[PDB]
Amino acid sequence: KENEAVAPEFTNRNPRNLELLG
Amino acid sequence: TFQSIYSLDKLYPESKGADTAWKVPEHAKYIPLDRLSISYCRSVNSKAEVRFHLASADWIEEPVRQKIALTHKNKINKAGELVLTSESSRYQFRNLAECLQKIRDMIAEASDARLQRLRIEKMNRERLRQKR
Amino acid sequence: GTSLDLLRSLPRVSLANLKPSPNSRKRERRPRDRRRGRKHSFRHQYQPLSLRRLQYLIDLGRVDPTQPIDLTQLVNGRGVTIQPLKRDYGVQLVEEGADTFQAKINIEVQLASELAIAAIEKNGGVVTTAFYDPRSLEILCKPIPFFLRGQPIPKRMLPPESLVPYYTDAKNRGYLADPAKFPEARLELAMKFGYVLPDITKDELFRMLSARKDPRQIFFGLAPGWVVNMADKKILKPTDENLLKYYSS
Amino acid sequence: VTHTFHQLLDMREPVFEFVRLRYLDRYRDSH
Amino acid sequence: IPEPPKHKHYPTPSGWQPPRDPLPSLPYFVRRSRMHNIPVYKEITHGNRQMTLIRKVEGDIWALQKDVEEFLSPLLGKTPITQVNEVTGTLRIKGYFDEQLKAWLLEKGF
Repeated sequence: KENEAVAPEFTNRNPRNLELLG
Repeated sequence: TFQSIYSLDKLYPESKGADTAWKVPEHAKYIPLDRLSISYCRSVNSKAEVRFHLASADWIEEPVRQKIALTHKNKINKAGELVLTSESSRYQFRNLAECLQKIRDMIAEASDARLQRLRIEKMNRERLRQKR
Repeated sequence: GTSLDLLRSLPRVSLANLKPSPNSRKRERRPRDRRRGRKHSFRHQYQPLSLRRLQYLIDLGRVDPTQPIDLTQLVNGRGVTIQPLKRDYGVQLVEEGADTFQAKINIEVQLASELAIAAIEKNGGVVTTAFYDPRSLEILCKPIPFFLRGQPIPKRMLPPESLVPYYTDAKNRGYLADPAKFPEARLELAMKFGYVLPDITKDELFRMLSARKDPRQIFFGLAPGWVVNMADKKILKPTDENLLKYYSS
Repeated sequence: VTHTFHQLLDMREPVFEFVRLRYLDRYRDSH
Repeated sequence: IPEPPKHKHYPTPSGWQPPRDPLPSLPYFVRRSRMHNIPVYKEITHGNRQMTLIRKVEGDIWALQKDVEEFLSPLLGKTPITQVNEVTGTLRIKGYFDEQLKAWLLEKGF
């Protein structure tokens, strides 16, 4: 299935992504 | 064969047997090598990796397996194998020997707040979740 | 080589044609004219041998693998330079080549490294240490001259009390070491690396590899006190009972 | 999220994590 | 000196490999040393000038110089500075580049 392709690394841009994650 | 007062048989009367120096001891003791898998990467120093499946490995007793996993969970690969690498010397066997020593130390040494906070923040979220 | 085509065309050379190479001779100043007118012993000097060199020697076939390694053979092969005037007292081993020297063979060295011993034993080689008197070792390197002198083979000497502990040590694998500890010692060395110990007895040539001379005996082939009929290419053994007593003494 | 990726998006779940003697005497300290 | 013994697998565990067979048909042939080693020696003169010398040069020396100049020009970044002693059949190059040249010579099959 072509959809199965996934990028190696994410591109999260949320300023609080790390802050909320800790 | 020439012999004298200094011959091995005379020098050590107890060890007068021909193969006293050539015998092999009967086994005794000890990590099972067959279970372990060793891969050598040439970075020159030959990097050595020792990896084995901690949980499945039956030679380690179950209580030790859990304790090793908890202390060294960070060293367990996604496949579940415990990977340890030092490469602290230019000799591969010394690098392997250092790996071997750590396993013995790990075997001997081996022989929640996070959940509560998640509840607190979840409780805060539910109360924070009020715009109806 | 077009230069040869030049030679054939050129005329025959003569004695006078000889000429010194450019810059071969510098000029000199002479006074004829105005130009020049007007105005530790106690410590043994162990000589090391690289295993990489040992692999180089073995790989090049400089030393026969079948024959056990012998210091005299190394001298015959020009492996190392030993000068009696330097008062060299010992020969040692080197850990170099530990990862690029995969071979097994029997060898004897005055001094051996603990790390190197296991590696060669891991391959299956046999390593031991024997003590040669510096004067005796010089004779060992050059056996022919003393035959010319007519001297007979003397009994090999023993180490001074300072060096007795090293040779007597089982881990050092010296000829003065207790053989009873060797089976246990070899396992310990195998355990240290962890490699599966290959029993020497299994080897078909086990007796040849494990063969060792008596402490009094300088030579594997030749017992101490022997004589050699160098002219007749034969070996002469004393038949006097008193001589046997002398050797016992 | 696993259901969304598989049932209708029909693709693998994406997973990521932020990632924070003579010759040898010259090589070794002893020389 | 005994000739090297035939080995089942090359290169030898030490790393020595005899000259490649068949030999290259280039105008210039490089013979091995008496010890069956590549005739390349690292040399330093005047205490500041590193040099490497090739001794057993046979055939057209000029052809070898052109190839050596071509091979070393990219790696060095410019045409190498060299001195040619045609009488002795030797080539002098400033700097230490034995490893690259030794590998390159193996590619030629010498």
